[PDB]
Amino acid sequence: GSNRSLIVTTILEEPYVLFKKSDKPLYGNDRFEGYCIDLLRELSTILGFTYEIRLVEDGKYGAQDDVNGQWNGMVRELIDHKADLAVAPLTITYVREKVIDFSKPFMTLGISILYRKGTPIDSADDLAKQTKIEYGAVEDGSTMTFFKKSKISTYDKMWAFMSSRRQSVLVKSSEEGIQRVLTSDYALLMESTTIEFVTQRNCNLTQIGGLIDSKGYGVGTPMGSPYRDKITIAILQLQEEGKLHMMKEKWWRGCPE
Ligand SMILES: C[C@H](C[C@H](N)C(=O)[O-])C(=O)O
Repeated sequence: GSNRSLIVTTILEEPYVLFKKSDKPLYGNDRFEGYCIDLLRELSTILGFTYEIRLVEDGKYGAQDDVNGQWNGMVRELIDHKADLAVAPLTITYVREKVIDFSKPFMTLGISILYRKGTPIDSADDLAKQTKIEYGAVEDGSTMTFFKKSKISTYDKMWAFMSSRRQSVLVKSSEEGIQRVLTSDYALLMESTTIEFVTQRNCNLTQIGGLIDSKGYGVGTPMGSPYRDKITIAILQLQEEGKLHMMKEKWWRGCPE
């Protein structure tokens, strides 16, 4: 028979992946749009594959359980060969590299702070030393894991805060985190890429301070997948010819800065 379609896991996160609005019902792959959907399209034509997009069943990016070491999210879907690729804003980190493979990065970012304007707050240190303004991150994503494992004094203190208040400050999605910033005294620890999108849509919101780390998003594959190196080559081509730059400008398109 013919070559089977690759199963591609991904996750809803604007402007990387969203449900396309339309007047008539959309089915299958047609339901989705965004930067990572355009990226997937390019990879499919460059490499020559067909695909089926499936949103990660548990709704998570992926983190490790303390007791049994098991992963969840898109990372686990790859480990168990439930997906061939993860094409998503999936952060490349060493602990993830121990269990899945990544392409070279298609976008760079660092953690920063999303908050409201008109406060004196200027850095993570300003949050860490107090408990009136709450703060948190998306549960079972790389930002949460960054704080959970960091030995940096400020970040360790911030994790102590988040851990004891997990149910109230760790959030199910970035969208929910943004809602917390709009509806309570709350600052979200969010990746800088995503903050740039959010603050250009909502002129009430701003980034606080700079980037506290530096890393990239990559396409994930199960360990040993032959697709990983081929996808790296494709990403480099897309980068060199200006396509990734154009794609970012398209999806990131107020507000004064
Ligand atoms: C939402 C985001 C997910 C993050 N890009 C990851 O790959 O786990 C975060 O943790 O801030």
